[PDB]
Amino acid sequence: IANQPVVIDNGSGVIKAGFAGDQIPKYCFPNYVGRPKHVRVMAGALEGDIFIGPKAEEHRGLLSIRYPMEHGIVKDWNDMERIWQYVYSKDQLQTFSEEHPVLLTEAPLNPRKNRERAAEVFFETFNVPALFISMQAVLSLYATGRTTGVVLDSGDGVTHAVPIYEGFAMPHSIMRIDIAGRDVSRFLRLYLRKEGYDFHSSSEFEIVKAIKERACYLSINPQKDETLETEKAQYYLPDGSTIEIGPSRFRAPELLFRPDLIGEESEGIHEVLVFAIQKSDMDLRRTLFSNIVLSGGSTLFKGFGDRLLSEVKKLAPKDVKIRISAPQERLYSTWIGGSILASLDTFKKMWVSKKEYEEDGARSIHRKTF
Amino acid sequence: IANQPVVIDNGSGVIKAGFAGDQIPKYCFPNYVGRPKHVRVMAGALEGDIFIGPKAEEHRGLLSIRYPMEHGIVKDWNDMERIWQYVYSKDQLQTFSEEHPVLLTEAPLNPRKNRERAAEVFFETFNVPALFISMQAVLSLYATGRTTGVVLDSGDGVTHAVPIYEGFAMPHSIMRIDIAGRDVSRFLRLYLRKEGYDFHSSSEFEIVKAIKERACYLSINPQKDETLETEKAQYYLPDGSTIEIGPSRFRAPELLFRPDLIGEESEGIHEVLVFAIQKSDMDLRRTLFSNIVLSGGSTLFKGFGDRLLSEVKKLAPKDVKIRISAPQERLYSTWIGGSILASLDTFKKMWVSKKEYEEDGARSIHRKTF
Amino acid sequence: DPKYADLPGIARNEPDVYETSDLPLEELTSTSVEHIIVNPNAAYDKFKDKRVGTKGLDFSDRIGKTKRTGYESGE
Amino acid sequence: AALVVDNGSGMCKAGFAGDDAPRAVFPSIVGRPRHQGVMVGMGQKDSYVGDEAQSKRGILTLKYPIEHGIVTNWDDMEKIWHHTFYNELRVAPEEHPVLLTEAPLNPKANREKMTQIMFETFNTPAMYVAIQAVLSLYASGRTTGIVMDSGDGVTHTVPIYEGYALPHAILRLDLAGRDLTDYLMKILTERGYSFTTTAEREIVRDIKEKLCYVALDFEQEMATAASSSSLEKSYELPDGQVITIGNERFRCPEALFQPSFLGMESCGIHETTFNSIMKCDVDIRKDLYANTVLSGGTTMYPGIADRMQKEITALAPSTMKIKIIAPPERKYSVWIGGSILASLSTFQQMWISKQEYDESGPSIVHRKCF
Ligand SMILES: Nc1ncnc2c1ncn2[C@@H]1O[C@H](COP(=O)(O)OP(=O)(O)OP(=O)(O)O)[C@@H](O)[C@H]1O
Ligand SMILES: Nc1ncnc2c1ncn2[C@@H]1O[C@H](COP(=O)(O)OP(=O)(O)O)[C@@H](O)[C@H]1O
Ligand SMILES: Nc1ncnc2c1ncn2[C@@H]1O[C@H](COP(=O)(O)OP(=O)(O)O)[C@@H](O)[C@H]1O
Repeated sequence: IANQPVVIDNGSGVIKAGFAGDQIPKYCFPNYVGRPKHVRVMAGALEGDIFIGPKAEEHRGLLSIRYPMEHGIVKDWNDMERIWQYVYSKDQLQTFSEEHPVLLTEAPLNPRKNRERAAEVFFETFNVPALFISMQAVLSLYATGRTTGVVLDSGDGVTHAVPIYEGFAMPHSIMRIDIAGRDVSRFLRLYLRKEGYDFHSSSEFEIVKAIKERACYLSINPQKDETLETEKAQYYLPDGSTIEIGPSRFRAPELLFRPDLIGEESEGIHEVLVFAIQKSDMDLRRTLFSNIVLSGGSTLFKGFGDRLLSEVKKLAPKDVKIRISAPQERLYSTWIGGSILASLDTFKKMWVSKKEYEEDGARSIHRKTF
Repeated sequence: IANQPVVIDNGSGVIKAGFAGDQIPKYCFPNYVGRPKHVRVMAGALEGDIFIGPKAEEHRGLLSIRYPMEHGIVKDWNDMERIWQYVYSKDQLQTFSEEHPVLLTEAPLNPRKNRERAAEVFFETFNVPALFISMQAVLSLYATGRTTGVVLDSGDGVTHAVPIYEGFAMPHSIMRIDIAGRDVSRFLRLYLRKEGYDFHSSSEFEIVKAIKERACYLSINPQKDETLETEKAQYYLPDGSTIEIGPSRFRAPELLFRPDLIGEESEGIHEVLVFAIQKSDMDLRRTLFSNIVLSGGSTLFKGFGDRLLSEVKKLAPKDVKIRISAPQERLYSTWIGGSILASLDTFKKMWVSKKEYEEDGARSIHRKTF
Repeated sequence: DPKYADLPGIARNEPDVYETSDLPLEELTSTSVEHIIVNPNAAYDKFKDKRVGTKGLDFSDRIGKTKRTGYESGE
Repeated sequence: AALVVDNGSGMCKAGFAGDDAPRAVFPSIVGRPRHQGVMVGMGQKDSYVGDEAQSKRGILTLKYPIEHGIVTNWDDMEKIWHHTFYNELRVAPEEHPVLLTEAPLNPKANREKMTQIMFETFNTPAMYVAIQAVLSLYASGRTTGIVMDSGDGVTHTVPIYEGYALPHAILRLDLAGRDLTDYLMKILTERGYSFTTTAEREIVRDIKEKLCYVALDFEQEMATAASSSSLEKSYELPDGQVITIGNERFRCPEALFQPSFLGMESCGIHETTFNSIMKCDVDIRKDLYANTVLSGGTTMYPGIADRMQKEITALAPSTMKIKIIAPPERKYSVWIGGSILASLSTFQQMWISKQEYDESGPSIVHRKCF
């Protein structure tokens, strides 16, 4: 169509959206559906019963938090349809879901049926003229202007490292473990339960997320600081109650580097990056160690980069210039790269036209997406 | 059939009534049945043995008063039928019961037998074409014209807090203590016996109620009034004598805040509001402390709001804004809001017609109003 | 306003509002990473004239040729 | 010569090692009388503990010291322990090592203050704190299986395969017997029987222990109870008063399977066990579905294994052998297991000696608990 496409950063924590060709996503709202758990009695109360966006955040106590995307995989198609309609409604974009192309981000190595049913929604419920599902790493490289680099991101629920050497993504070195922000938050909830401060409501888990995002520093020395004793700084709840955090503030974000804590054998973030670099070729790992690009909100902890340097220096060979290059608008890097990709003249050649999907279907989707 | 709806605001102490739209209930009187002391054998005395309101207040030392409602539960249904008939009689409304819609009030957590028997009366004796047994907190919110708020009403027998957040009533956050004005008067009589005067009759107990309503102040520190000597403000009895009350005027309203001093187990008014807020969600307490709605006649003590502010400051966390909204129409906020709610156009779906009640019966009431 | 005269218990000198005094990031500045300022204009000007040829490509698990390399041409 | 004390949020099952049934079986309740200015004369105690407070319950205020497995008042718990040691077993704790049972996922402060009290106050030589589910599995005569313990304040599930625990697949739910008591109290108030004070809570829990059973098909049983009336049984209070309960019998333990009746926003006990099984390894789920062990006093409801088996059967796959193990001695499973453990020839190295507490302190419990 002779209009501008929509770049939807379909993340698991914050489903960022906006029109292509912009510079900052104008509509950033969390990825959850809010349904009231109480019973309305007094007239003139709120209606709709399905709160999404700032309405759910403004009134958390009324509704029950339910996430539709668990570890990057859509688990509630009805909730994702409602969130997508919420994006196309007058409260978020006011346009039509049948007069603009859609740039839908997606984590790598996801199941095939997610892509299939996602395009089924966008081409059957919504009748979009063109849909192009894409990786998050390529988009981050698009936004950073680089072409090389290993994109090590960590969103709310999926951590992965996709090495790319001048636009040639190696589809076998891609590592991906489902241990990120939401799971770290859940582990933090467990730690807080061990401390004495319990939180069990769904509308209270986001308060736990706020505690995760405010005072959680990653220590350089894990066991050396584990055997010590901190000063136990406090935190202020929205209720006004004061909570002493204790050792959970540094023992909870270590899950990204020790997935054994949650009780699941896998690799840490540093092992994900190092194995993603070592699964590549000999003549490419020097540039990839010198070109590491971060992304994702779970990489914003205090001391995350320092601990990555320590771990990588422990694993990478000696005398190799390691360079971690993270951006400043880390939470919006994927969306900015989506804006740059969708604002290109060549973007019309790489999507999936509606007629193409009507002619073939799933095969065309898998044929045009990575 | 349709006419002007009547808001029969019941209650343990003062049954109030009046048509919708009216901002003042023109027919208010204390809720009781008057019968003479000596059993009648002939005429020449208080004939008919049935006095209510003005004719009940016509004579005091010649009547035995029997309350029909205790703690919001109707014990004598015949007496309530006679009081409702008195409302429909030649002295209170002079209207027809089978023509006007009738709104009804009830305290929360009441037994189902009360509602079933009340509808049996209002659909068999007085065949009212529209009956909606509403609550007693939601109505105060309609009167104040406020969405949020913690309604803390205090009638003659029940004090209950129901924190309603924007039309959503949380049923599990309801605290209900069976202590109020009638028990305040009973323990006031108990303290008056320590002063020197004694009362031993129901009408004499209403004289004690008049003593309570004229002078009963709540100091922030009752021990300061205990150490000092009060000036013993006199009170001209209705019989013609005078009584120097003394310290019992302030020792009696301590019941609602410290019922453990007498020997009864409860939490108190301040703890009813505090525990009602604490049972709510973590994200709503900051707004529920700043939205406190008072109601009922027992909240009419000198210094009630100041002592309630001090006790809430003791229990609630620090730096939390509290706004105990004390309206002027507290004795009629339930009736005023009932008139506002009954005057609405959406209110048509709330009631139940006579035929609709005859369809099922009890289940029809409980299904349509809840 | 006229609810004072017509009703007995509606008292005056009532402070309607009992209240209290209404009393009145650092993670990007690390020495490990190299913070990069994202500029969509510079990146858009960089990738302004770079075409992508999608003539007969595949990404699925179809094994007919030897290898499979999508996005062949350009400008 | 070891002491096995099972301190739950309700009863306090205590006795000697090697014994089959415990000696001390009493409700862990403390109670101060109604403090009034009047006197008593001819002596009485200051705080009745155990059956003393259970028989003199007409005037004292029942205050449990443990709320949801958390010792909320160490002085009251110290009084119960002193009463147990020097009055129910009639033996000083210095000549014997003790064995305490705590709930899993218990806040560390309880697990440490318990040790501090057992060493500094009673001068005990050795104390070990074991998880109640582990002991229930010991008493069930199996080394493989999942324990669905349910106390009055806590309810948890712990899977143990071949003697090894899974500390990450352990769930915990606060929806236990005391919450059921509160729910039954509220619905009995709804049927017209106000059980307000704490002294009435023992009567309503007695009703729960005597006439409450688990319905198989709750909707069908509820429809037949609303249709017929043969299910309505009678019960006598301590007074000559007699009551009748129709729905309450089967609707009281329905909260265990449906936590939405209490607004918990959680999963029922059946799906809690299901999720605890699913969080384990995929190769050992057959044994867990076969060796499902119930324990605690809240599983003593008549006809509960059928409900658990039906619900798990509906949840677990069709090719699984769903088997529920419910021994008639499951009310003392934790104590029996404590007896077995304390009398083992290997357990002597598993203690915590006095000098170990003298050297390390309260932090040795976490390295020696489990
Ligand atoms: N026959 C019965 N039917 C239903 N519930 C019962 C029955 N007998 C006892 N109960 C309930 O079981 C609970 C007994 O708790 P329990 O025996 O589990 O001790 P506890 O203090 O919870 O410690 P633990 O969980 O370690 O045993 C009480 O709340 C009681 O209400
Ligand atoms: N300062 C912080 N410390 C730790 N975690 C954070 C911080 N800021 C954001 N997060 C986490 O990062 C997540 C957002 O990451 P993001 O890459 O946006 O996920 P998605 O791509 O799914 O939206 C949030 O779930 C939040 O928990
Ligand atoms: N000015 C007052 N001072 C003291 N007590 C009062 C005052 N006004 C009313 N009361 C008490 O409050 C009761 C009236 O409260 P109300 O809300 O009308 O009760 P109900 O809702 O049961 O009719 C009376 O029984 C009386 O004991």
